[PDB]
Amino acid sequence: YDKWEMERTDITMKHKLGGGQYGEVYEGVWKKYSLTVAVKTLKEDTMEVEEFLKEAAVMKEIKHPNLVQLLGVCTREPPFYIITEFMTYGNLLDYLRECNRQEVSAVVLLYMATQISSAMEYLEKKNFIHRDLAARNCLVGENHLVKVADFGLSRLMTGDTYTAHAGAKFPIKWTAPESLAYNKFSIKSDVWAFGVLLWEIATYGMSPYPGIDLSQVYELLEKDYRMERPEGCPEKVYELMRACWQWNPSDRPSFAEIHQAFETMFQESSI
Ligand SMILES: CSc1cccc(Nc2ncc3cc(-c4c(Cl)cccc4Cl)c(=O)n(C)c3n2)c1
Repeated sequence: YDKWEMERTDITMKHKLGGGQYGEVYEGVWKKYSLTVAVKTLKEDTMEVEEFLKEAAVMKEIKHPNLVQLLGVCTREPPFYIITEFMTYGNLLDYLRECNRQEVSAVVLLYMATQISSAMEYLEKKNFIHRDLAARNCLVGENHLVKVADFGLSRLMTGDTYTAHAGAKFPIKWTAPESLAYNKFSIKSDVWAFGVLLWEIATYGMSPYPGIDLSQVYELLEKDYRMERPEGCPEKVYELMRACWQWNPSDRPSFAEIHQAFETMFQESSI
């Protein structure tokens, strides 16, 4: 018995989301509650069923106000379904790039970084690591509400470090040194990515290391190169941005600390 298992009939598929950049995800309707939802689907021919099922499973364990919420699943017979709440404003990257900056202001940017750090602190305590933390994987809802995508989560079964399947490709500009070097990800690797995410938020969606060819990024980081403080970015925040980019992962702060710092900046800023 699985309280989550539901009827594939209850849902009404509509169209694809994010132009496919997230896979087989569509906007749907849950007839019963006339609720608009998000539906991840698995195709006919795939060796994904194993992974697809684990994602769903993981999602039944996580519950945080800033992590996308699972509503139900259809995993008995194909096509498989993972049903989640619907985020009306898409991903945080597009949101920042199109938003009105008089509305989505400094306090708002601060507020969004707090929410994301809040979710990461939850994941950190829960012993999970996120394999793709970036603005493009943060969803936005009304009132600058931000939730981190639950897809791409791995649970640390033993160590505090997760090794990815040898020969896996990850976003260079968001990947911590140790990950690019040895395919090893810890929560500290997420801290690094979070620091990059901060940079995206502070630049209203600019591409990280703009103009710098990928083949050079790792070396530049070795030689101690880091992105400069974005125009308008308060020093306190850049200082935290820089701490997230310590070369040694153990020198990087914990999400508990980062969250704490933001909760404070956010609060004293709203005064
Ligand atoms: C600009 S319009 C636009 C464009 C893209 C996206 C959205 N909204 C949205 N809302 C909710 C989701 C939920 C998921 C999801 C699912 Cl279906 C299963 C497991 C984990 C996650 Cl995070 C998802 O992948 N995506 C892309 C979602 N997207 C709106």
